[PDB]
Amino acid sequence: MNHSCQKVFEGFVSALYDTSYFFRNFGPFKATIHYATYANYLAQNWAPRVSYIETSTPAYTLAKNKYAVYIVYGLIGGALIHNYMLDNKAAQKSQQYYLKHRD
Amino acid sequence: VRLNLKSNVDQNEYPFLAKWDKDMRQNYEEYQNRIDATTYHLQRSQRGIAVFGEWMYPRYFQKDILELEVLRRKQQLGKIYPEEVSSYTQINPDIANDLNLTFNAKLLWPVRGMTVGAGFFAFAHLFNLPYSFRLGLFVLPTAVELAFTWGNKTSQFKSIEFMDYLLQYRVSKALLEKNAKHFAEKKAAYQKEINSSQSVQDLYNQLITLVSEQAPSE
Amino acid sequence: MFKELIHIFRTYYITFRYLKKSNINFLKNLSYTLIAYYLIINFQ
Amino acid sequence: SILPPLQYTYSNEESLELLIHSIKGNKDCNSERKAFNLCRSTVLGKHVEPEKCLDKALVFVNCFQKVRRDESAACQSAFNSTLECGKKYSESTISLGSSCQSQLDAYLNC
Amino acid sequence: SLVSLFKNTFLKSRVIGLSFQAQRVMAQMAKTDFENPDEHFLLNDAMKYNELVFYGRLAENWSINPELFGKAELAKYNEAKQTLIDFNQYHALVQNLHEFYWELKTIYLELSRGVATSNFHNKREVTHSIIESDIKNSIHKYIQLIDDLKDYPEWQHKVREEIGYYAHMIYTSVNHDGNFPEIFKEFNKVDSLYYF
Amino acid sequence: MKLDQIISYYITPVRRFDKNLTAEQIYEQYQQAAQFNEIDAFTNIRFHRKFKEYIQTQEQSDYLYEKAKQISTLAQKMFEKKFPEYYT
Amino acid sequence: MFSDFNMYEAKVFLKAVADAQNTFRQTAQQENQLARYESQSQSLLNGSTSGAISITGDNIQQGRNFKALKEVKLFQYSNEIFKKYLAGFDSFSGDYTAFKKFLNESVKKIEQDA
Amino acid sequence: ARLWWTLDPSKYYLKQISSGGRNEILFTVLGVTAAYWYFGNKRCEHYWRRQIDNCQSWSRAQNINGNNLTVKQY
Amino acid sequence: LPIRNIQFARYHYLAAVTVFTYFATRCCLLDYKKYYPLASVKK
Ligand SMILES: CCCCCCCCCCCCCCCCCC(=O)OC[C@H](COP(=O)([O-])OCC(O)COP(=O)([O-])OC[C@@H](COC(=O)CCCCCCCCCCCCCCCCC)OC(=O)CCCCCCCCCCCCCCCCC)OC(=O)CCCCCCCCCCCCCCCCC
Ligand SMILES: CCCCCCCCCCCCCCCCCC(=O)OC[C@H](COP(=O)([O-])OCC(O)COP(=O)([O-])OC[C@@H](COC(=O)CCCCCCCCCCCCCCCCC)OC(=O)CCCCCCCCCCCCCCCCC)OC(=O)CCCCCCCCCCCCCCCCC
Ligand SMILES: CCCCCCCCCCCCCCCCCC(=O)OC[C@H](COP(=O)([O-])OCC(O)COP(=O)([O-])OC[C@@H](COC(=O)CCCCCCCCCCCCCCCCC)OC(=O)CCCCCCCCCCCCCCCCC)OC(=O)CCCCCCCCCCCCCCCCC
Ligand SMILES: CCCCCCCCCCCCCCCCCC(=O)OC[C@H](COP(=O)([O-])OCC(O)COP(=O)([O-])OC[C@@H](COC(=O)CCCCCCCCCCCCCCCCC)OC(=O)CCCCCCCCCCCCCCCCC)OC(=O)CCCCCCCCCCCCCCCCC
Ligand SMILES: CCCCCCCCCCCCCCCCCC(=O)OC[C@H](COP(=O)([O-])OCC(O)COP(=O)([O-])OC[C@@H](COC(=O)CCCCCCCCCCCCCCCCC)OC(=O)CCCCCCCCCCCCCCCCC)OC(=O)CCCCCCCCCCCCCCCCC
Ligand SMILES: CCCCCCCCCCCCCCCCCC(=O)OC[C@H](COP(=O)([O-])OCC[N+](C)(C)C)OC(=O)CCCCCCCCCCCCCCCCC
Ligand SMILES: CCCCCCCCCCCCCCCCCC(=O)OC[C@H](COP(=O)(O)OCCN)OC(=O)CCCCCCCCCCCCCCCCC
Repeated sequence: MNHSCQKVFEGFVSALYDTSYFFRNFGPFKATIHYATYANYLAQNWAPRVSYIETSTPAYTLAKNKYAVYIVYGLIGGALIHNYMLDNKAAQKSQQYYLKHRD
Repeated sequence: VRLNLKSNVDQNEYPFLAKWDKDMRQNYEEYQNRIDATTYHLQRSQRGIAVFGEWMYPRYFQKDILELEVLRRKQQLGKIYPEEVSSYTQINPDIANDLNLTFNAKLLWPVRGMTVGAGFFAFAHLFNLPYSFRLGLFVLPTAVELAFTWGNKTSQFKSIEFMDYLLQYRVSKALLEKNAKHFAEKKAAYQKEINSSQSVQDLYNQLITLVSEQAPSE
Repeated sequence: MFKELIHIFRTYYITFRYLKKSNINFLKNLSYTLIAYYLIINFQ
Repeated sequence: SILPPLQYTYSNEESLELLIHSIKGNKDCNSERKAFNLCRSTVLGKHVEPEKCLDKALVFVNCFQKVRRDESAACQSAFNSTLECGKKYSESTISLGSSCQSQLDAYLNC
Repeated sequence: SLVSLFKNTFLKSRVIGLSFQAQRVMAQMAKTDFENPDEHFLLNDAMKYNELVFYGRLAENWSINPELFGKAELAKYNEAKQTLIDFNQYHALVQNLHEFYWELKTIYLELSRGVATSNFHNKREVTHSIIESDIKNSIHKYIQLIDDLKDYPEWQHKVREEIGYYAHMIYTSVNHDGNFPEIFKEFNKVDSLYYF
Repeated sequence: MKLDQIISYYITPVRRFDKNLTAEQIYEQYQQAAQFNEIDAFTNIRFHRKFKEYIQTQEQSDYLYEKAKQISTLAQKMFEKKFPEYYT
Repeated sequence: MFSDFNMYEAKVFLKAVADAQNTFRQTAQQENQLARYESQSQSLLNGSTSGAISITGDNIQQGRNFKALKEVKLFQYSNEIFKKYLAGFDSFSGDYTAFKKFLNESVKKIEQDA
Repeated sequence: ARLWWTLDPSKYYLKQISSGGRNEILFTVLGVTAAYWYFGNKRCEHYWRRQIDNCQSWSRAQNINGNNLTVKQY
Repeated sequence: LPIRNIQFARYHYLAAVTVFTYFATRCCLLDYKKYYPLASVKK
C-alpha cells in the first residue's frame, strides 16, 4: 500500500495490539480473566451429570452412585406431578371461592 | 360479512365520519381475508394431536393471536392518517418508528446499516483491503440492521395501544360532528361567559371537589 | 455433531483456518450454553 | 399469565346449560343473529351510532331467551337428558370415553 | 482462626495435589505441536491442565501461615509451590513459541489465500513488498530463536520441525527471482537443506 | 387445550340474566343502570369509595352499582319535588 | 363432549350474545352521557352567571353568591338523605349479604317516604 | 466417507469427581426448589384473578409531561 | 471401561436433540394460512 497509508496502518495496528495487551495483562483485569476462565472450565467440563465412567470394583462403589439416576428421576417426576396436583387444587379452590362470593 | 364499498354517510354534513366509513369499507375485504386465514390456521392447529396441536395450542401460537388482534383493530380503523400519529406522539414519541415496523406501509431500507457499511468501505479503501472483505463488511452491518429492525413484536403491542387510542378518538370526534349543530347556541352562550378552554368534565370535577370541601353541609 | 461442523468448515474454508483450537472451544462452550438456555426458556 | 382473566363466574351446571342452549339457538334463530351481526359490522352501526342496531339486537335476544326457556315437554326432557350426560362427562376425572353427541342431536331435533 | 485454617487447608490440598501432576501435564504439552499446545486437553482429556493453570497464580500470590504447617509438610508445600511456578514459566514459554508459530502460519495463510483456486477476485502475480518484509523479519526472528536454543537440543529440534515447516512452505510458494535470494538468505544456510 | 375449556373463555363475558326476562326487560335494566341524575355527582363520591371494599367479582359490581343507581334516582325525584324552582 | 362443529357454533352464538349486551350498554351509556354533558355545561354557565363561582384559566374560585349555587343544594340534600335513610353507610363492616340486606332495606325506606 | 453418528456420550465429559459420582442429587435439589418457587408464583398469579369493569377502573389520562391528555377536533 | 447409565445418556441426548429441533424448526406447528384459499367452508 501507499507508504503514508502504511504508516497510518502500522500505527493503528500497534495501537490495537497495545490496547488488547494492556487490558488483558492489567492487574485487576488479569485476575478477573484468570478467575473467570477457571469458573467457565468448571461449569463446562464438570456440570452435573447422570452418566460417568465407572472404574471401581462393585465393592468400591457407593450406593449413591448406583441409584443417583433413580433418585433424580424420582425428584423430577414427583415435582412435576405435585405441581400438576397443586394447579388442579388451586383451580378448584378459586372456582369455589368466587362461586360462593357471587353467582 | 361482505360490506359494500360505497359509504352511506352524507359527506356534506359529516365529512370526517364519511371519510372514515369509506376507508374502512375499502380495506375491509382484504383485512377480512387476512383475518379468516389467521382464524383458519388457529383452529386447524388446535385440531392437531398431542405435541402437533392441542397439547400446546393456546400457549405457543402467540404470534398468530397477536396478528389476529392487530388485524381486527386495523380493520375497524380502516386507514390511519399522519395527523393522528403526530397527535399520539405525545405519549409515545416513537409511534411512527413503531407503526412502520408493524404495518406494511413503506419499504424500510437499513440506512444506518448501509452508512456503517460505507464507513467500513472507506476504512478498507484507506488500508487497501481486498474487495471481498469490504463487500462482506458492507453486508454485515446491513444484516445486523435488518435483524434488529424486522420482527420486533413489541412494536405490534404499541401499535395495538395506538389503534385503541385512535378508535376512541375517532368515535368521540364523530359524536362531536353529529351534535355540532345542536350545541351551536349553547356553545355561543358558553364562550362568552367562560374565558377558559379547559374541558367541561375537568371543570365540573373541580367544582364538585370545591363544593365537597368548602360548601357547608348544613 | 458440532465437532463435525467445525471439521467441515476448517477443511473447506481457507479463512476459517485462522481460528485456534482454543477459539473453537470457546465457540463450543458458548453454543452449549445457548442451547441449554434455549431448551430451558422455550418451556417458560 | 397470558390467558385472559374471567369476568363472570359460571357454575359448571350453569356453564353447560348456557352452552347447550347456545348450540340450540344457533340453529333455531340463526336468522336474527345474522341480521344483528350485519347491522353491528359497520362503523356507524358498531361505534358511532349503535342505537340504530338496538331493535335488531332486541329481536335476537328475545329469540335466545325463548330458546333458554324450554317450553315443550319434549324439549325439556331432551335438554335434561343432555345436561345430565354433560355433567357426567365433565365430572369424570377418569379416562374419558363415549361422547354426548347422540343426546345433543336428539335435543336439536326437538 | 477458623477461616485461616480453611484457607490454608484448601491451598495445601490443591497445590500439593496438582504438584504430583505437573510432570504429566508439562510432558503432554511438550508432546503436541505449537499450533495448539493444549489441543489434547481441549479435545481428549483435561489431565488437570486447567487446574494447574488456575492454581499456579494462587501458589504464586496467596499467602501462607506456617504455624498451620508441619515441618515436612511445609517443606513439601514449598517444593510443590516451586513446581507450580516452574509450570507457570513453562506455560509462558510454550505460549510465546505458539504465538510465533501462528505468526508464521498467518503469513503462509495469506500466501495460500493468494494462490487459492477459488480466489477469482484477489489473484496477484507478483508478491507485494509488505508481505516480503514480513517474511524477512519473521525468518530473522526465527533464526535468532534457533540460536537462542543452542543449549537445549530437544527444544531446538522441536522448534525447527514445528515452526520452520511453514517457513519452508513459504519458501516453496514463490519463484526464485526478484528479491528471493535476499529474503531467504538466512533460511538458505541450514534450514532450507533440512526441508528437502 | 380442548374446546371444552376454551369455550369457557367465550362463556365468561356473558352476563347472567333470568331466563324468564324478555329482551325489553333486560334493556330496561341496562337503561336504569346507566341512568343519569345530577345528584349522582355527589352520591357517587360517597358510594363508589365504599363499594371498593366489597367488589371482587363482576356480579358484585353489577348489583351494588344498580342499587346505587336506584337510590340515586329516588333521591333525584325527591330533590326535584323539594326544589321545583331549579327545574322550571 | 360435543363435536368440534357444535363447539364452534356455540362460540359464534356466544360472541353474538356478548355483542348484543354490549350494544345495550353502548346505547344507554351514549344517551345518558349526552344528557350528563348538557346538564354539567348548563350548571357551570348558571354558576358563573349567578356569581356563585369565578372560573379563570384552569381554576374555579368561590364567589360571593356561593351559598346559592345549585350544586351546593344538591350536596346538602345528598348529605340529608344519607343521614335520614342510609344511616351507617360510611362504616358498615358487615358481610356482603348483610350489606345487600342493608341496601334493600334503605331502598324500601326511601320508597315509603317518597 | 466415514460413519460418525452415534448417541453414546463422549469420554471427555464422563469423568467423576474424586469423592464419587458427579454432583447430581445436589443440583437436582436446587432445580426442584427453583421450579417449585417459579411455578408457585405463576399459579398464584394466574388463578386468583378477575376482571372488574366499572367507572372506578378508569382514571384521567395524561401526557409524558404530566398534563391532561386532550386532542382538539382539528 | 464400563459407563454408568449409558442408555440413559443416549436417550437424554436423543430427547435433547429432538426438543431443540422441534422448537427451532417448529416442524410440528406448521402454518395453514397458505391453505385457506384451498379449503371449503361451513355454516
Ligand atoms: C436476507 C437476510 C440477510 C442476509 C445476509 C446476512 C449476512 C450475515 C453476515 C454474513 C457475514 C459473512 C462474512 C463473515 C464470514 C467469513 C468470511 C470470510 O471468510 O472472510 C474472508 C473471505 C474472503 O477471503 P479472500 O482471501 O478475500 O478470498 C480468497 C480465499 O481463497 C477465499 O477462501 P475461503 O474459502 O475462505 O473463501 C470462501 C468464502 C467465499 O468468498 C469467496 O472466496 C468468493 C465469494 C463470492 C462468490 C460469488 C459466486 C462465484 C461463482 C459461483 C457460481 C454462482 C452461480 C450463480 C448463478 C446460477 C445460475 C443457475 O466463503 C465465505 O465467504 C464464508 C461465508 C459465506 C456465507 C456467509 C455470507 C452470506 C452472504 C450472502 C449475501 C451476499 C450479498 C448479496 C449477493 C447477491 C446480490 C444479488 O470472505 C470475505 O471476505 C467475503 C465474505 C462474503 C461476501 C459475499 C459474497 C457472496 C456470497 C454468497 C453466498 C450465498 C450462499 C447461499 C445462501 C445465501 C442466503 C442469504
Ligand atoms: C428467504 C428464506 C431463505 C432460507 C434459506 C437461507 C439459507 C439458510 C442456511 C443455508 C446454509 C446452511 C449450512 C449448514 C451446513 C451444515 C454442515 C453440513 O453441510 O454438513 C456437513 C457434514 C457432513 O459430514 P460427513 O462426515 O461428510 O457425513 C458423511 C457420513 O457418512 C455421515 O455419517 P452417518 O451416515 O453415520 O450419519 C448418520 C446420520 C443420521 O441421520 C440420518 O441418517 C437421517 C436423519 C434424518 C432426520 C430427519 C429429521 C426430520 C425432522 C426435522 C425436519 C425439519 C425440516 C422439515 C420440516 C417440515 C417437514 C417435516 O447423521 C446425520 O444425518 C447427521 C446430521 C443430522 C443429524 C440429525 C439432527 C439434525 C438437526 C440438528 C439441529 C438443527 C438446528 C438448526 C437451527 C438453525 C438456527 C439458525 O455434516 C455435519 O456437519 C454434521 C453436523 C451438522 C450440524 C449442524 C447444526 C446446525 C448448525 C446451525 C448453524 C449453521 C451456520 C451456517 C452458516 C450461516 C451463514 C454464515
Ligand atoms: C450478578 C450475579 C453475580 C454472581 C454470579 C456470577 C456468575 C458468573 C461467574 C463470575 C465469574 C467471575 C467473577 C469475577 C472475578 C473476581 C476476581 C477476584 O476475586 O479478584 C481478586 C483478585 C485478587 O486476588 P488474587 O490476586 O487472586 O490473590 C492474591 C491477593 O493478594 C489476595 O491474597 P489473599 O490470600 O490475601 O486473599 C485471597 C482471597 C481471600 O482469602 C481468604 O480470606 C479466604 C477465602 C476463601 C478460601 C477458600 C476456603 C474454602 C473453605 C471451604 C468452604 C466450604 C463451603 C461449603 C461447601 C462444603 C462442601 C464442598 O481473596 C481472593 O482472591 C478472593 C477471590 C474469590 C474467592 C476465591 C475462593 C474460592 C473458594 C471459596 C468460595 C466458593 C465456595 C467453594 C466451596 C467448596 C470448596 C471445596 O483480583 C482483584 O483484586 C480484582 C479486583 C477487581 C475485580 C472485582 C473483584 C470482586 C471481588 C469479589 C469477592 C468475592 C469474595 C467471595 C464472596 C462469597 C460470598 C458467598
Ligand atoms: C445457586 C445460586 C447461587 C449461584 C452463585 C454462583 C456464583 C459463581 C461465582 C464464580 C466466581 C469465580 C469462581 C472461581 C473459582 C473459585 C472456586 C474454585 O476454584 O473451585 C473450588 C471448588 C473445588 O474446585 P477444585 O478443587 O478445582 O475441583 C475441580 C478439580 O477438577 C478437582 O476435581 P475433584 O475430582 O478433586 O473433585 C472436586 C470437586 C469438589 O466440588 C465440591 O465440593 C463442590 C460440590 C457442589 C457444592 C457442594 C456444597 C453444597 C452446599 C453449599 C451451601 C452454600 C451456602 C451459602 C450460604 C451463603 C449465605 C450468605 O469439584 C467439583 O466437582 C466441581 C463442581 C463444579 C460444579 C459446576 C456447576 C456448573 C453448572 C451450574 C449451573 C447449573 C444450572 C442447571 C439448570 C438446568 C435446568 C434444566 O469448586 C467450586 O467451588 C465449584 C464452583 C462451581 C460453580 C462456579 C460457577 C457458577 C456459574 C453459574 C452460572 C451463572 C451464569 C450467570 C450469567 C453470567 C453473568 C453473571
Ligand atoms: C463468567 C463465567 C463464564 C461465562 C462464560 C460464557 C458462557 C456462560 C457459562 C455459564 C456457566 C454455566 C453454563 C451452563 C452449563 C453448560 C453445560 C455444558 O455445556 O455441558 C455440556 C456437556 C455435554 O456432554 P456430552 O458428553 O455431550 O453429554 C451430554 C448428554 O446430554 C448426556 O447427558 P446426561 O445423560 O448426563 O444427562 C444430564 C442430566 C443433567 O440433569 C441433572 O441432573 C440436573 C437436574 C436439574 C438441576 C437444575 C439446578 C438449577 C439450580 C438453579 C439455582 C438458581 C440459580 C440462580 C443464579 C442467579 C445468579 C447468581 O440430565 C438429567 O438428569 C435427566 C433428567 C430427566 C428427567 C426425566 C423426568 C421423568 C419423569 C417421569 C418419571 C417416571 C414416571 C413413570 C410413569 C410410568 C407410567 C406407566 O453436558 C454434560 O455432560 C452435562 C449434562 C448437561 C447439563 C446442562 C446444564 C445446563 C444449564 C444451563 C443454565 C443456564 C442458566 C442461565 C441463568 C441466567 C440468569 C440471568
Ligand atoms: C443471496 C446470495 C446467493 C448467491 C448464491 C451463490 C452460490 C455460490 C455457490 C458456490 C459453490 C461452491 C464453489 C465456490 C466456493 C468454494 C469454496 C471452497 O472451499 O472451495 C475452495 C476450493 C478451491 O481451492 P483449492 O482447490 O486451491 O483448495 C485449497 C488448497 N490450498 C489450501 C492448498 C490452497 O474449491 C473451489 O473453489 C472449487 C471451485 C469450483 C468452481 C466450479 C464452477 C462451476 C460453474 C458452473 C456454471 C454452470 C452454468 C450453466 C449455464 C447454463 C445455460 C443454459
Ligand atoms: C462458513 C460458515 C461457518 C459457520 C460456523 C457456525 C458454527 C456453529 C456452532 C454451534 C452450533 C452447533 C449446533 C449443533 C446442533 C444442536 C445439537 C443439540 O441440540 O445438542 C447440543 C449438545 C449435544 O450435541 P453435540 O455436543 O453436538 O453432540 C454430542 C454427542 N455425544 O447439547 C448440549 O451439550 C447442551 C446441554 C444440554 C444437553 C442435553 C441434556 C440432557 C437432556 C435432558 C435435561 C433434563 C433437565 C431437567 C429436566 C427437564 C425436563 C423435566
